[PDB]
Amino acid sequence: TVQARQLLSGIVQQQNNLLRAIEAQQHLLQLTVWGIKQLQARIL
Amino acid sequence: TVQARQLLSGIVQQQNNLLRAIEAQQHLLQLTVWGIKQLQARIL
Amino acid sequence: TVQARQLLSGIVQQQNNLLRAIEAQQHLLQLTVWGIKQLQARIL
Amino acid sequence: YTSLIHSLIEESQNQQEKNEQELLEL
Amino acid sequence: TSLIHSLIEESQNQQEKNEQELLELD
Amino acid sequence: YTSLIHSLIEESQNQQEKNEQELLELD
Repeated sequence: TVQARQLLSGIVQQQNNLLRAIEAQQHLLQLTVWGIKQLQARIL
Repeated sequence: TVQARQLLSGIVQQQNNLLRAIEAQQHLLQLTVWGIKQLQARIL
Repeated sequence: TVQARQLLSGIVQQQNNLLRAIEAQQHLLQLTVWGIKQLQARIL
Repeated sequence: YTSLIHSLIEESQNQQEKNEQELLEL
Repeated sequence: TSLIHSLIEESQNQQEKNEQELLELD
Repeated sequence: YTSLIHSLIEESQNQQEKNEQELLELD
């Protein structure tokens, strides 16, 4: 039904939301991995 | 279809589960960001 | 052929994909936190 | 990146409430 | 981390349930 | 881990495009 397809569209949009969120988190996490390695190299 | 109602409920719940997990990981990443900033200030 | 079936199957597959990506990100994140906690405790 | 992530999570949170409401309404 | 570990545990159980339901639906 | 995550993300990107295609075809 139109109603069911509205929900399915919402679910697919939500998955795109979550995917984009984790992609952006991966970019930030790459920057933090680099930062801690740079600081560890300076000390240890 | 109504046969898929239980699957659909579980799909929506699984999105809740994944959202909550990503939110929690985001807050831990924010902590990691500031931990590296303070370490950089102290080291450099 | 139930018309929403192929979308539903792909949504379930996508939740598997996202869960596996979040689990892998958590390993890298906990390694980053450990490195931060280890540097904090080791620096004089 | 932090602002990009926060905006996506905020949108995801609203979408989750909407999806849960729409599911209940079926 | 403990909050995250518990959420992933719940997600893994739910994923198994959904996959069982999808197979039974097919 | 970084390469492993990138591979998982890319698989998710492919699946997302497929689901969106199936959604439009369902509509």
